[PDB]
This record gives sequence, structure tokens and C-alpha cells, in this order.
Amino acid sequence: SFKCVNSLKEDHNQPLFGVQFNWHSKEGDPLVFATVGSNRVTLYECHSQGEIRLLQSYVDADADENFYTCAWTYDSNTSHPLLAVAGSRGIIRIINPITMQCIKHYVGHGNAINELKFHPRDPNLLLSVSKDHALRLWNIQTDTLVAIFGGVEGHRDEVLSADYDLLGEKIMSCGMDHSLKLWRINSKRMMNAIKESYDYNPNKTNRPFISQKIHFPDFSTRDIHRNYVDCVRWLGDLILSKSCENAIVCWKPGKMEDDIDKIKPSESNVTILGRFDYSQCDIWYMRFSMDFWQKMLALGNQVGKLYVWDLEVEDPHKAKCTTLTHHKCGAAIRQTSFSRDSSILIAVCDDASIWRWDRL
Ligand SMILES: Cc1cc(CN(C)C)ccc1-c1cnc(NCc2c(F)ccc3c2CCO3)n2cc(C#N)nc12
Repeated sequence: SFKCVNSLKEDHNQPLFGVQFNWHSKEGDPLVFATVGSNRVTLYECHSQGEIRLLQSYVDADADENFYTCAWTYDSNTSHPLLAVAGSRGIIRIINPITMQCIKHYVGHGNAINELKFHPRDPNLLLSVSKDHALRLWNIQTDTLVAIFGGVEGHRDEVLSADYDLLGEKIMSCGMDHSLKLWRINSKRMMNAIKESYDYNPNKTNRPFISQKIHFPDFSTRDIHRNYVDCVRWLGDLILSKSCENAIVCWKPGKMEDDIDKIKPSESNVTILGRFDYSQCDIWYMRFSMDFWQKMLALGNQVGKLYVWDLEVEDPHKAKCTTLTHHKCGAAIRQTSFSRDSSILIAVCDDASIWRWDRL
């Protein structure tokens, strides 16, 4: 029951590739979201009567930078929100959302960064996925690279998406090699690495911080999709992943009754629990998103149509779909974002337009 209440367009006329509401905003503060596109990050505030108030932007010094992704966290000691952005240059920037100052940056990836994700229980643990075939886990409190997830048995082509499970114990990643790979970060090795990353103070020691080199996933499959897998999210112990085949697939590793934490790296079976089809979304680089409670799933297509699946049903394949269109919204929707209370849905487009849908 969403209604389109407003729209606007950014003056660069370049694609907006990412949008994220700040779910770490304090009580009583207005709902804020960020857009990324061109070499720009922009913050907007949502107000009554559909108003989208423009606040302030961060413009990268490199006019050739192209931001692909962003994610919110908060500064661990001060509680003030932080915004991480990254894109074609392969550089993570940490932005102060109040002043839009770049506080610090992380270099290391060999090519573009395609997605950023923060650990669900630890606001300092930032996951990056890169065109260089690797994932990196960063501790943005001590400014340390904790681990590199790669190798010959890592991804063999550009990594496009990844996601932490609910408790932050494991990561699922996906990309251009058609594969989805599980990486457990609750192993004794990775837990110890995270602890050491917090005890590292370069002014109190002579050593560099040693990163972990993780070369072997804990599960891998190429049997879900037959093309680029450009978005992946956990839904409990299940996985939602999409390709460019007009399909979000709900699946799990192993057979039907196999526990996710009993899965071994040699597991060769998967179980398909359903498929959410849609129309006209066969270009690469389109994300679906879920609300905070994971009751709803949203995806835009390449002609401006929005699909919303109600996941509050007993089984994945029973999901109920509703569609949202506007006669003036005809450009490809790259990503969407629900506000934390799920009352607002924002969609961003290849023509730099922004569309606001309010639950009425
Ligand atoms: C730079 C770019 C140009 C175009 C063509 N113009 C005309 C529209 C299409 C696509 C990308 C493009 C977009 N988004 C990423 N990444 C981020 C990413 C993703 F990884 C997976 C899904 C997803 C996104 C954004 C929205 O969902 N890109 C990466 C490269 C390269 N190389 N090109 C692009």
C-alpha cells in the first residue's frame, strides 16, 4: 500500500547506483538517506507532505571517481553516525555525515569496490567486495586490514555482492564467476584475528598488523544461476540471490534438512525453495533490498517498475508480490531503501532521479 509522493533529480545527470537510509539515526531525528552516483555522495531528509530536503554533498577530488556503494555505521566511542562510500577507484572513504568531511580512507583493493557492508553486531567491522576478485574485512576503529578473502579457490572474477548473516558469524559473497561462496568468520582463526585487530596500536609497537589470507571458502556453488550474480542477502539460514535472468532465487546449501553450520566445504548439493520472477531486469548491476525486520523485499527493474514481496508467510515460495509504477518513472532503478520504520521506500535511477514512496 505505497503511494508515490515526490521525486527529484540530481544535477549531474549520471546514474545513482546506491541509496541507503540511515538506520542508526537517533529517536526524534528526521529520517535521512544517502545517494551515491557520479563522484558524489548526497544526504537528504524526509519530511511531511513528501518533502525531500537537500542537505549537503561530498564530492570526491577525483572527477573520474564513480561511487558504487555506501553503508552507514556509527563511531564506536561517540555514537555519531558515519557513512562509508566506495566505487571505481577502489578506495573506501569514511564520511562525517554532519559536515560531509572525509575523515579517513582505506586503500588496498586492486580495482573497483562493488559493495560495502557493516557487521550486524560490531559497527567497526567493514566488509568490502572488489572487482579484484577479493573480499576484505577492515576494522575502522584501529584502521587495520583484518583479512583478505581470495585465492584460486576464492572468486575467479569480479565480486559484486556479499552479506553477513544475522549474528555476524558468516559471509556469503557472489559475482561474475556465477558462484556463491560462504566464508565463516566465527572460526578460532578469524575470531583471534579480530581480537588482535583491536589490540593493535601502531604507536605502541614496531610490527605492521598482519592480515589473514583466507583462500578457501567454507561452501561454494555455481548451480543457482547461469550468469552474473549481482546481489545476495541472508534470510535467516536461507539465501536470496539474483542474476540478470529476471529471478530472485531462494535456496540453501546442502539438502533440505541440512543445517547451515553442519555444511562442509566439499558440499555439492543445494536446495531451491522458490523463485521470485519479474519482468525487464536483464541488465547487470541491480540490487534488491529488504526492510529492517526482513518482512519485505524490494527490487526495481530497468524500466522503472518496483516489485515488493511480502515475506510474512510460512514458506519462501508463498511470498506475496505487489507492484508500484508511476507514468513518469521510466529509468532503471539501481537500488531501493526502506526507512527503519518501513513507512518510506526510496528508489534511485540511471537518470539521477529519486522516487519516494510512502506507506499510505
Ligand atoms: C558504471 C556502470 C555503468 C553502466 C551503464 N550506464 C549507461 C548506466 C551500468 C552499470 C555500471 C555499474 C554499476 N554498478 C557497479 N557496481 C556496484 C553494483 C554491483 F556490484 C552489483 C549490483 C549493483 C551495483 C550498483 C546497483 O546494483 N558497477 C561496477 C562496474 C564495473 N566494472 N560497473 C558498474
